[PDB]
Amino acid sequence: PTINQLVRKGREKVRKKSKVPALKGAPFRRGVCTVVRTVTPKKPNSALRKVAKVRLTSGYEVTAYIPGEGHNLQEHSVVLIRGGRVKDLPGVRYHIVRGVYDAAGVKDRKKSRSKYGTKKPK
Amino acid sequence: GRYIGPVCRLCRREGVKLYLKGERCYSPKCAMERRPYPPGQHGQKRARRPSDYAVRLREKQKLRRIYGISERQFRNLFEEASKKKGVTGSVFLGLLESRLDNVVYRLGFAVSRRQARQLVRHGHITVNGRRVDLPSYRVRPGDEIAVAEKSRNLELIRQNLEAMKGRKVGPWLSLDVEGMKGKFLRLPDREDLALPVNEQLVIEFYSR
Amino acid sequence: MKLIWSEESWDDYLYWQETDKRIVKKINELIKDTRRTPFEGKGKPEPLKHNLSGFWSRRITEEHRLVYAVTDDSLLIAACRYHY
Amino acid sequence: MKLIWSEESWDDYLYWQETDKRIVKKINELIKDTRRTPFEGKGKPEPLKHNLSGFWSRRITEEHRLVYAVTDDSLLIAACRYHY
RNA sequence: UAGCGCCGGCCAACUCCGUGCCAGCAGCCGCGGUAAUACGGAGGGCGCGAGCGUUACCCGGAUUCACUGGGCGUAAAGGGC
RNA sequence: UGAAACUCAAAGGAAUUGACGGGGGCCCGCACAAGCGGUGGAGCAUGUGGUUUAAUUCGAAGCAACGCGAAGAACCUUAC
RNA sequence: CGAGGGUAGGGCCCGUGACUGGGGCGAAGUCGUAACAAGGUAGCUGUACCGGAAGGUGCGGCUGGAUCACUUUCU
Ligand code: SF4
Ligand SMILES: [Mg+2]
Ligand SMILES: [Mg+2]
Ligand SMILES: [Mg+2]
Ligand SMILES: [Mg+2]
Ligand SMILES: [Mg+2]
Ligand SMILES: [Mg+2]
Ligand SMILES: [Mg+2]
Ligand SMILES: [Mg+2]
Ligand SMILES: [Mg+2]
Ligand SMILES: [Mg+2]
Ligand SMILES: [Mg+2]
Ligand SMILES: [Mg+2]
Ligand SMILES: [Mg+2]
Ligand SMILES: [Mg+2]
Ligand SMILES: [Mg+2]
Ligand SMILES: [Mg+2]
Ligand SMILES: [Mg+2]
Ligand SMILES: [Mg+2]
Ligand SMILES: [Mg+2]
Ligand SMILES: [Mg+2]
Ligand SMILES: [Mg+2]
Ligand SMILES: [Mg+2]
Ligand SMILES: [Mg+2]
Ligand SMILES: [Mg+2]
Ligand SMILES: [Mg+2]
Ligand SMILES: [Mg+2]
Ligand SMILES: [Mg+2]
Ligand SMILES: [Mg+2]
Ligand SMILES: [Mg+2]
Ligand SMILES: [Mg+2]
Ligand SMILES: [Mg+2]
Ligand SMILES: [Mg+2]
Ligand SMILES: [Mg+2]
Ligand SMILES: [Mg+2]
Repeated sequence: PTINQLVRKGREKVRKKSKVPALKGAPFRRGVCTVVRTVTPKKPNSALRKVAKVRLTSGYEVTAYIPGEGHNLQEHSVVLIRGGRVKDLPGVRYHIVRGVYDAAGVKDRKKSRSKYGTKKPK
Repeated sequence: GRYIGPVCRLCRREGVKLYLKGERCYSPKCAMERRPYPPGQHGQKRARRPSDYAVRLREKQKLRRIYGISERQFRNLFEEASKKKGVTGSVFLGLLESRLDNVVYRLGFAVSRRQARQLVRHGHITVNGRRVDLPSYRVRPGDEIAVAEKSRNLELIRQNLEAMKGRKVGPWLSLDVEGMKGKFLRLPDREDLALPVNEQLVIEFYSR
Repeated sequence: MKLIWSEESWDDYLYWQETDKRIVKKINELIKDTRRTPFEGKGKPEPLKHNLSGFWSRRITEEHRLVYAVTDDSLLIAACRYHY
Repeated sequence: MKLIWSEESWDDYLYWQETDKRIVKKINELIKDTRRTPFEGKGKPEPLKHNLSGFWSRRITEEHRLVYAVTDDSLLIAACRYHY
């Protein structure tokens, strides 16, 4: 465009959106589980991914994925959200963090121990 | 800080000798002279042509593991050299050779750079009359570096200095073997310092 | 949730017997899945087309499927060995 | 014809499926025996009375029996591992 | 005192066994239905080290709001005149 | 004039090879047309589907499976 | 003069919310054949009416239409 147009109009900024609406960019948020459930994924694959509906401190109610094998989640469990979507599961933009709250870690895991919250055995 | 553990995995890994043990590095029981193929049970299998980043990383790790230094100290010295006037690669090598643990190895007080680091860490080395305990001292030109008088019996350094006479020290260094003291005259040059590396690849690596 | 089998389904079930028990265990896995989740779960639940209208099919293998139907408190199984 | 398993009828079947396959083979043979003829065959076909009227019971072992019934061109099976 | 992440490509490091479109991994592309370098351990290797990974946010790469440095027939874009 | 939430790993332009056309032009083969017998009717032989049997061993599936593996099943052959 | 309060009226925002309207992702569900080849009546477009639905038709426009000039579903 002409320089005079840039003088009048100017250039619009991009104004990026927030992928995670966890109350002004808080990294993690304490929440309580309401419904624990297994959910069928999208259709390039098939499994029984563990999903927990969590109502948290900001009054929001959102779903969350539970990584690892097995859990100890109930319909009344204080958990900590992590953030990070999962492709095969629509509506799930978050992750749960195993290791510190009512949600326990992973029993018998030795490779990636810092992830999934498992201590050093022996 | 210092990388501990096995050291022959390194000369075997980069495929070029690094001499990080000293007396054994001239013996026929040398790792490379015995087994030059890399370790880790996949050494006998042929190597696929590495990527450019792989070549840069291998030369960087090669040069870093020559002196046995941490990566955080390495990059800080690199950025100190580049943002300085002069050709960044040679002055980077000059700053790396100006290390205290390096110059005591270059003066031949020790046989290995790690042995040199252990010697300067125990206060067995002094500069201009004052004792120093750290291997990361920036040696300036004209510094009178010596071994402490209180640690002058020291059977190990006596046998090292005993085998030191007859050998020739580098051109930027001078040494009074009987008085057990060296002098750091000038900053080294790439021609004065033969290393099996290509510093330009390191410059290319950190410029990513 | 009573089980209902056909003649060809059972004959093919016996065909699965004495040949390879892994397919048999996969069948039992699908049975308990459908007892828990009839229209969801593993095996990719999918209905059928023009001739087979009113039933459902699950992926046993990459080559074999399972045909079934569910009435209230009833589960009918047919064709455990065929290719659609 | 049609075959029918009850909800409790599969637990003992899976129990025998992971312990001893020979018993399972005798079970399939007696089901084939009932498949060839309704009121006759192996396992001393005898009916039951008032509490289980209309149902019969066959022998697999003397310690375990089979409760069944035949109608609507179908075969109903109640239990296979207990006396009754 | 030594630990942490990773080893399909991007991106450096490979094998066996276990598993069997299950359990699962995953930033993107996408792996898993019996030989899986991707799941889970083991061995081995790579990176860094009293740190190592993750989440969130900012800038970069993004020349993707282009003053340096973009375009408008057919991709979005010439206003009906 | 003119959005957002949510969702996708694409949507799109031109062009190449091929396939397709109830598109065209050109051209073959018992592909039609012209002609001679023939199947499908009947009785029987053989093979197959189905049903039954304890078993009717198994495979083969439109052209290109069905007087096919069988250029030799009374037991043998034979695996039921 | 004046913080503030009250009555009446006007406007705006937030939350809940009976009753609704459409949308987007998933399932080889059902009914169709709209469109891609002259998609089997060439297609597209503005408008108007009609229709379970895609869509049919009228009026006008475009070529981003073809080729030399009965009707026939779906996988
Ligand atoms: S020569 Fe010395 S430093 Fe080199 S591999 Fe052998 S022992 Fe190690
Ligand atoms: Mg410079
Ligand atoms: Mg830079
Ligand atoms: Mg690699
Ligand atoms: Mg992993
Ligand atoms: Mg990420
Ligand atoms: Mg193998
Ligand atoms: Mg395997
Ligand atoms: Mg495979
Ligand atoms: Mg990986
Ligand atoms: Mg693995
Ligand atoms: Mg960025
Ligand atoms: Mg910019
Ligand atoms: Mg510009
Ligand atoms: Mg552009
Ligand atoms: Mg267009
Ligand atoms: Mg356009
Ligand atoms: Mg115009
Ligand atoms: Mg085109
Ligand atoms: Mg062509
Ligand atoms: Mg003919
Ligand atoms: Mg003719
Ligand atoms: Mg004749
Ligand atoms: Mg005739
Ligand atoms: Mg005939
Ligand atoms: Mg015989
Ligand atoms: Mg007032
Ligand atoms: Mg039309
Ligand atoms: Mg019109
Ligand atoms: Mg209407
Ligand atoms: Mg309508
Ligand atoms: Mg009309
Ligand atoms: Mg018209
Ligand atoms: Mg066209
Ligand atoms: Mg014309």
